[PDB]
Amino acid sequence: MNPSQTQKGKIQIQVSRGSIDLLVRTMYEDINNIKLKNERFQKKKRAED
Amino acid sequence: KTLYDKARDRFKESSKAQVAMEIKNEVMQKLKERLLSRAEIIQRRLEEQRQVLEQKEAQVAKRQEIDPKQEEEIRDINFKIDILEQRALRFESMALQKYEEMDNRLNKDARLAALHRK
Amino acid sequence: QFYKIRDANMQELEDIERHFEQERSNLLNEFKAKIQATFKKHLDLEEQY
Amino acid sequence: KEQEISQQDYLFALKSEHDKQMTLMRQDYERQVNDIKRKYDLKMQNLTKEME
Amino acid sequence: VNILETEFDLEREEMVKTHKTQLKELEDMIETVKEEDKKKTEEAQNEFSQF
Repeated sequence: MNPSQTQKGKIQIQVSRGSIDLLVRTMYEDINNIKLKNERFQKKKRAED
Repeated sequence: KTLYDKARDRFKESSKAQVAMEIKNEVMQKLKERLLSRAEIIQRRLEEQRQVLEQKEAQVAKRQEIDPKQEEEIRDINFKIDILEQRALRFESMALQKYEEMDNRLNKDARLAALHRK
Repeated sequence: QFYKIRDANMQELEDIERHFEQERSNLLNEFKAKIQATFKKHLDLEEQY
Repeated sequence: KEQEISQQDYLFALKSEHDKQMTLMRQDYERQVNDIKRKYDLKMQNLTKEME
Repeated sequence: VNILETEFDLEREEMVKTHKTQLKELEDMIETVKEEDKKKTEEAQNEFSQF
């Protein structure tokens, strides 16, 4: 048997995991940093007032 | 039955005191012949070694000056003859012991159980 | 991003299926070539008998 | 794929029955050659014998 | 992806079973031809030695 022919499952699942991780990176590259600035302003004005 | 049915049948097949004394003579004669014949083979090796050594020593005698390489060959022949002698003594010991060993391994097996009643 | 990832999933699915028929065709080629060796050699067997 | 498998099996059955056909007919022609050879053997031997 | 791997798993199972079965069944004839050859050779040998 051809080793590559008989193992479609694992290789495709690896491809799927890679796609999932690559998408996670792309979507995560542009979110959630606003909350950091908002909270840092909040706490700065806390220590200020 | 056709050849094909014959193959199928083959597949299905694959799926699922007086004479004792001469038998013992057969087996023990085979064993003693083996052991003692290898004994004479060892004797032949010993005599051939002794003849080669005597030839080499006569050759040394013919040469007025002692040839050191022939000295090395003579000492090698001496070693081989001595080792053959030691192996032959050990062969005699192990041959007697194997004669008795096979005696025990044969007399106390089922195919010669009645010998016990004798 | 949502719909771009959906489209990437479409293309990855199509590539997965394409590789599927590719492996099927290679396996069928292997089997047919193996079976095709069951030939004239044995005829030459009788030829030399 | 079932039709593909069935066609493959039918093609190999045709090829196998062709194998059997060739084997049997070649064996029968060689048996005929042997029969001719032995009939000629017997005639030659007979005639040479009474001549002897 | 799971379903698309699954049906091809079943197809691979089916083709594996098919090829294994034909390979197992088909090989039964070369033995017959070789046996015929050897038996005819021995038959031709025996009476020639007799002669």
